[PDB]
Amino acid sequence: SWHDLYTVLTAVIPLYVAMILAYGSVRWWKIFSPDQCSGINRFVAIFAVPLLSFHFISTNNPYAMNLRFIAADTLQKIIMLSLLVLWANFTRSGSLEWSITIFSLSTLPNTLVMGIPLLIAMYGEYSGSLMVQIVVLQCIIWYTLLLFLFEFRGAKMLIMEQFPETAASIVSFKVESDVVSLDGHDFLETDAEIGDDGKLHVTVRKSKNMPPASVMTRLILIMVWRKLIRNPNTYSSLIGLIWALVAFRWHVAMPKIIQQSISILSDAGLGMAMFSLGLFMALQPKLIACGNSVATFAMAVRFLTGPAVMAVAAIAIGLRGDLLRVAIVQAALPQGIVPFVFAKEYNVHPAILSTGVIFGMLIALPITLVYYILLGL
Amino acid sequence: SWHDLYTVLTAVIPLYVAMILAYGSVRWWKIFSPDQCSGINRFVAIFAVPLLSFHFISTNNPYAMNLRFIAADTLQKIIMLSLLVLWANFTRSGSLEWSITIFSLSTLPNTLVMGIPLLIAMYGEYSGSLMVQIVVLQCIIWYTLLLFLFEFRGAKMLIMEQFPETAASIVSFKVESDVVSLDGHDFLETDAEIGDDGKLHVTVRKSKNMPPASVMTRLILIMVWRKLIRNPNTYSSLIGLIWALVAFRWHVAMPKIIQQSISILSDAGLGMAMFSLGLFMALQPKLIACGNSVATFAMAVRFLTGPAVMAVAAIAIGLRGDLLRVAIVQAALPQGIVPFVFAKEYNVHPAILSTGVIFGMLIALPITLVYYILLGL
Ligand SMILES: O=C(O)Cc1c[nH]c2ccccc12
Ligand SMILES: O=C(O)Cc1c[nH]c2ccccc12
Repeated sequence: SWHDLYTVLTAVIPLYVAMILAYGSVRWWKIFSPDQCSGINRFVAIFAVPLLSFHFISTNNPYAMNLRFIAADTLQKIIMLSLLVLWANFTRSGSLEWSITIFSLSTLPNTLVMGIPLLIAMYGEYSGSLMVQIVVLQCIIWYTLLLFLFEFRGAKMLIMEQFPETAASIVSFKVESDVVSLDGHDFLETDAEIGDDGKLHVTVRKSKNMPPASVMTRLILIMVWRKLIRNPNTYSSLIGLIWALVAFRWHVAMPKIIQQSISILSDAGLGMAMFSLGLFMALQPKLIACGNSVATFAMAVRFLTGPAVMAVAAIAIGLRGDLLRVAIVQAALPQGIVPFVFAKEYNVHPAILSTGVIFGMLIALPITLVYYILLGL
Repeated sequence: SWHDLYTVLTAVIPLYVAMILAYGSVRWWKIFSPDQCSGINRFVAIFAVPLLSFHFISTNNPYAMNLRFIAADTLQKIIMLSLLVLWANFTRSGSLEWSITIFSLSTLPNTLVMGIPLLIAMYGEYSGSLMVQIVVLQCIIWYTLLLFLFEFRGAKMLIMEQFPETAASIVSFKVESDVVSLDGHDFLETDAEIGDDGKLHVTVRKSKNMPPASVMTRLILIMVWRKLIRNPNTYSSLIGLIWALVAFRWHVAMPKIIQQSISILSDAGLGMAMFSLGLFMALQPKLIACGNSVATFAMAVRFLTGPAVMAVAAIAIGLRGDLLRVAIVQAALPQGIVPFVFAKEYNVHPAILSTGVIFGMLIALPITLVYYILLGL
């Protein structure tokens, strides 16, 4: 069915035209400076992607969500998390940063930018709705889980660097509001005060024992809240969900003035997202930025373990027909950007995630097609 | 008819939402650095505006152009040019830079970004087609005339600075291809060689008498060609005109793959144009950048002499009914950006054009409405 191939090409190749246009602008024609490219990327991440996410989340009703598809996706991610946990806590080389990066590679594809257009072209509008469900679920649950993991990593590094000898005695953390996140870019000073009852209180501000679960839970919860209240995508997804709920429970259409005020900048979503992705491709001196062997490992994870674990989860749940094919092909999408972002700010295998994103993007068509043809047999 | 007012507000206010969003991003929230803002602006000028112009020019057939409307616009501009010529050549204070800036203020509104949406909202789709006709005519003829004038200014300044005593003897100019334009940013060295027949030849490369009309014509023509072959809007308008001619003579629709490859970046046209305009508003330390008195003069010219000269030209030509109203209201639009751009690279009253553009943009609604209501009586 070469007509279906041409339809998929028509739907997907505009994104690559934009991406290659940006890549040539930075490499061939040198139209943009690195800081100008960074400015375009910042505009994208702050306005174009959050507004595109708001658009997609608001235009689908949460009450018609396919619960079985959601269960299949969450089961894939739960299987990945369980395997990673038992690998990290029962292995000599088991590690937390590797757990996070493997979770991102094997479970978090690019569902917003390329996923929705591609899957709509490949299967239909219902597939677009399913992809948007995956997008909302991912931005609300799994990116927040990534935030929890990254903040735990930062807190653990700070604890091991500040008070390793007697970290167990700490009972409460008080972080001044100036400390936005525990990324590690800024140095965080710590002071310890002994209480009347012999207890220890730690205060952290801007310049081998585990404390109780409650103390770390409090610290991570407050820090995660402080980073969520400053994440454009968090507000986008929340406000979109609330608006969708109210507008599909009471059938209330948004006023045309507000709808167009949002669309004027959301219409620049796909194009600017792909343009900034091309700018990033060009800026990076490498294309396989994490080494050939480990890059091959990351590609293999993304395009086999993602689809394979999604398949086992889907047949376990009971998905069949075009729904199972949509699930698997979605799992075979190129690795998402937001996990790469978090990896970059937290400097946790950022090269692996960059290679994932860009390389998979420009080899996502052959693999995704092969998947579609193979599943069609 | 407050419903018509609300429709105009719905059509126009999204642009101001984007513009104020950029203004706040640079001033209130300080999301963008000045160089990042410059990068966004450069992306706009190179991709979003040329692609938007290509879209608009290609989607209307040149064979259905309203010749009387075109004649009215060209008559307005011819009247302005004749008055400016007789003022500059028959007055003590008559000047060339003032001629160019007054022509830009009184004749070159923002017809692409705000003009088409506004006039479509106010009158209808045919008004959008008329505005696109004005856009194509302006980018092909009047911006090229601006280029001719600016290149003549630069050439005259170089002549007066290099060889004032015996400029009359020069017979031929030879500019090395490295010299892209005579803007004045780079210093241009000149060498004079006496020929066998007693003639003088000048060569200009990168570091009170008038020569014959032929020599200056040759120099200006070659320099204008060299700047046109590097203007994104020139290629946009040309290729759009050729495609429109071929696609409306043979009814040949563009392939969907190419159409979407172009649309993915042209869809970011209005939003990114207004976003960059807001970025420019914020970056400029002033809002009335050219002084209160001269800024008032520029606003008066823009919103009275433009509309008034357009009106006299339109009744002279024979426009009547909604066509005359569309002509006048279009003449009352805020001052265009491309003339401001040329003024900036040629450093010819750039503050006047900045004030024109931005100030008129955020006072274009009251004036344009007043015009619409007054013409409706
Ligand atoms: O991160 C991605 O690339 C895909 C994605 C899924 N949900 C999102 C929400 C906001 C921005 C991007 C995404
Ligand atoms: O310059 C303006 O702001 C309006 C306009 C008319 N014709 C144009 C062609 C390309 C870019 C802008 C314009």
